[PDB]
Amino acid sequence: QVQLVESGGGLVQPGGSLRLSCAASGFTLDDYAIGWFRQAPGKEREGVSFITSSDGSTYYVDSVKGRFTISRDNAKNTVYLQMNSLTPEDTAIYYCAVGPSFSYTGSTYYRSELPWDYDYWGQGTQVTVSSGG
Amino acid sequence: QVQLVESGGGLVQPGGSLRLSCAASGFTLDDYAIGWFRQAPGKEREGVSFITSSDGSTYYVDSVKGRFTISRDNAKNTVYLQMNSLTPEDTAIYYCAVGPSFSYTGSTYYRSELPWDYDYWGQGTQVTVSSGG
Amino acid sequence: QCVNLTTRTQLPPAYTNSFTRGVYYPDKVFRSSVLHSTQDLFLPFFSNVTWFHAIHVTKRFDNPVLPFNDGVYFASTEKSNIIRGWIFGTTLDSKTQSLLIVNNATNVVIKVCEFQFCNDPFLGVYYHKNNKSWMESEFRVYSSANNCTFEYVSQPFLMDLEGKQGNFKNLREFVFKNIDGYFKIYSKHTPINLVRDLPQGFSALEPLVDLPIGINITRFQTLLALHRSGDSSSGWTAGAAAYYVGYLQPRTFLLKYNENGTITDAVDCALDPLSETKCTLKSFTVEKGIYQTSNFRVQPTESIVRFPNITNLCPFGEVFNATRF
Amino acid sequence: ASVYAWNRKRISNCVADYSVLYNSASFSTFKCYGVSPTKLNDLCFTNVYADSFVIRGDEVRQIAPGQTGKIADYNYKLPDDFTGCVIAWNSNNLDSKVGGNYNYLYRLFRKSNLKPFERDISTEIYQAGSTPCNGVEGFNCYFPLQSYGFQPTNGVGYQPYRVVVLSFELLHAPATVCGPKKSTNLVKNKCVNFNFNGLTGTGVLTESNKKFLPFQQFGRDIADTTDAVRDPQTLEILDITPCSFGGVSVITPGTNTSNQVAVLYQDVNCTEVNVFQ
Ligand SMILES: *[C@@H]1O[C@H](CO)[C@@H](O[C@@H]2O[C@H](CO)[C@@H](O[C@@H]3O[C@H](CO)[C@@H](O)[C@H](O)[C@@H]3O)[C@H](O)[C@H]2NC(C)=O)[C@H](O)[C@H]1NC(C)=O
Ligand SMILES: *[C@@H]1O[C@H](CO)[C@@H](O[C@@H]2O[C@H](CO)[C@@H](O[C@@H]3O[C@H](CO)[C@@H](O)[C@H](O)[C@@H]3O)[C@H](O)[C@H]2NC(C)=O)[C@H](O)[C@H]1NC(C)=O
Ligand SMILES: *[C@@H]1O[C@H](CO)[C@@H](O)[C@H](O)[C@H]1NC(C)=O
Repeated sequence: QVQLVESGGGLVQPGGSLRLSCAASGFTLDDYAIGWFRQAPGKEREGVSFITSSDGSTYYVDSVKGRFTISRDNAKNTVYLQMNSLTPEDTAIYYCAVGPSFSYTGSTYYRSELPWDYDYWGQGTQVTVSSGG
Repeated sequence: QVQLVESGGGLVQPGGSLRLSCAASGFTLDDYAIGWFRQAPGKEREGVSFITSSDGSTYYVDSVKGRFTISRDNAKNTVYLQMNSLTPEDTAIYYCAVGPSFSYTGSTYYRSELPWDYDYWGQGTQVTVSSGG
Repeated sequence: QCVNLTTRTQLPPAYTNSFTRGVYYPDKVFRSSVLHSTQDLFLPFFSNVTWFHAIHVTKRFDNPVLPFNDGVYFASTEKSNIIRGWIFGTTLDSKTQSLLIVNNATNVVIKVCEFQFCNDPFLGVYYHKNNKSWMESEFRVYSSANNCTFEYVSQPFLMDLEGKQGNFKNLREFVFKNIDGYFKIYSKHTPINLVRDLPQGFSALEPLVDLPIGINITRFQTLLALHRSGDSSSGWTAGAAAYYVGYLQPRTFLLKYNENGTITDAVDCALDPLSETKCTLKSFTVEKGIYQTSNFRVQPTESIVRFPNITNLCPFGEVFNATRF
Repeated sequence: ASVYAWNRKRISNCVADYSVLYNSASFSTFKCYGVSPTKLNDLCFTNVYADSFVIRGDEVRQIAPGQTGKIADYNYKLPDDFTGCVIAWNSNNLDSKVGGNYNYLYRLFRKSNLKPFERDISTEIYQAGSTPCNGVEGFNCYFPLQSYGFQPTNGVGYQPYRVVVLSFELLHAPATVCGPKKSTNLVKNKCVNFNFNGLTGTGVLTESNKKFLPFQQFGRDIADTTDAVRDPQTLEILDITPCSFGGVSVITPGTNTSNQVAVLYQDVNCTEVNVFQ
């Protein structure tokens, strides 16, 4: 089985830096595509960033380009998404998603904002950005 | 496999009477729970009417109470939902849904407007009600 | 927390003779000016019932553990409401569900629940010399209840709570039965003006409740309220009271329903030949003559079986113990 | 209560108005397995156990007999064979607050799946991987409980839903709670078929002057035949007499003489059937 655990999140100040760690169990991080998705309340989840290729090439959505950086650590099987310049509009719950494995599919490059493309989904952690926080 | 075909729909005058027929293939209509669900654009689908029990007892949602009547014909393996006093608020796409079979589950009474409860989903047909129509 | 109670001498149990007592309505059926013969769990007439005292004088604090085989008759002669309730069960150690009835000066509590009963469960009313007020202070019966199924509390009420001076004035008669998963309580109250005995006369006991309990009850105890005004284990006054315990047996009774439907009189069918004759004739009055009452038989004992001796002994020893195999 | 710490109530020794909940249509999900609400009212049950918890609309699917889900596995487990009613109504209006109500918690991950009808209150850091948690936060070590966002504008699938499940237990011999009994109107002075407290009979009911006892319901005369019953509603005593029956005899002067006949109804006053009494 595949299990994804989300760590981090919570209230942060505007412009704050926050890192979300996705723990992976039962599968190799490098082989499978990794996508961090953001779900706003009452809205379908959308993928802010993706590990497009096994070697580690990454793509960032225009909204989160530069602000969001996704890094995969193979040794402990965890993917970290670092959020900078966070904003109230950015506030939403972030889900770690496992795409199809690169080796099995033969897909060198794989990026998909659509949630249904990624078969396995992590529970996700809510990230809140507020002026008070 | 289970396949559901939706027939009927289209533009109707306010107060018009329209019947939607759900064709069933590969399963017995009586044993499985039957739910007619309405999905508004931009909104999650909700079940207007349901065949709560195998013997044919039916429940109607308050919005469609009286106006909507659901009838199951086993011989012709089709469930017909009759809509009367149709209104622009009623305009939406209607899906025929197959609930879990009463015999296998042991459930005498089963009604659920929440979509995830019903295992099998028909494609659905759009029903439009307008003053011009 | 309940602790062992000291200052209790040992005295042999006293017995008394119940005279035509322990009759309850066996059914919900109305009957007028008729004689009905019913065979049910009744208390035999002119029977030995155990007597337990409660007197300051020892102090006679007697709440022993008594078996509950197939029904118990419970009489109480009181003047100050010393009796509080009863405990029913099989193990009384929270391993099997028990039953608890308590009238703790406020409500009537009927519970069927698992309790960690200790050796000395009781109630204590604490008396203050400064003001003329009595209220219950100590309630030491159980400690825990984890899996519990039946609870009942009646609406609140208040009584005197004081120890009056004189003889017993109230006689409370109860009958407890458990059959078919139903625990039935029959009750009756009577004003009496004697000093120390079991009153004569006849009084039918009306049903009180039919609790749907459905448990096994094989043993039981009673609850008493003491008076406090020294050490916790020594500074207690039992108060004047007496309670009588009898056991119910399956017997046939002939009951006389008057015009109003009350059981005016009753006779046994296994007390003496005249009562047996009355039972056979279905009448309280018998005409002169000879009546075929019943049958006498001798019951055999010591069943004996005989079979032929010197049966041919099969040769197990020559076949097992042989020189050559 | 939270879904992981689902709260169970015991209801017995009463009359259970299963129709009232059934008739009400407010509840979004009414899935009953092994029992029908109309049948529930007539049926008698020893003890019902109601479990109340708040979960997401998506997880309403998971909480069902024969349904596998992470919420079902680690928070509340429903046996497949079990017979009961699952009731879910949307709570997004009251539970949700603009900031979001995170007081509701659920067990994201647990070492083993919860056994049916078992509740776990353990709050120990879950241990993933070989390295021991040691009760301290670390890599591969996370608290099992996770809050629900429950925002007011949250999607209906994520919207908070209040679910109560009814568990009918017939294990204990008396059906103490069991169910209600609706009584028909009383009619007297006419031979009718009556069923009083399960006592069935046929006859004409009439007012009686005999006085029963407060605990005493019905009466029998000599030979154990019912004569009077107390109606439980108005605490009144009614006399029961069988309605008129008897023999019919034909009086004839002989067909050789005439064709006319007379009819005698024996022991039946015929005011209700040249009439002579
Ligand atoms: C098998 O072996 C011996 C060979 O001589 C036979 O003799 C019997 O041996 C027993 C040994 O003590 C003698 O008493 C026995 O002991 C216990 C006493 O508690 C008992 O279980 C038996 O009652 C048994 O008698 C015994 O005197 C002696 N003789 C006889 C006639 O039994 C014997 O014939 C052989 N037995 C079998 C079962 O093959
Ligand atoms: C059944 O329920 C009723 C209450 O819902 C219990 O008593 C009811 O009491 C009212 C008022 O006292 C009765 O209505 C009126 O009573 C007066 C006095 O008897 C009478 O003069 C009026 O004509 C009118 O009947 C009501 O009838 C009565 N309920 C009955 C008769 O069903 C009643 O005790 C309950 N029964 C049980 C067994 O719980
Ligand atoms: C027959 O019915 C009438 C009318 O109710 C009544 O007056 C009479 O006493 C009844 N019995 C007879 C005539 O024996």
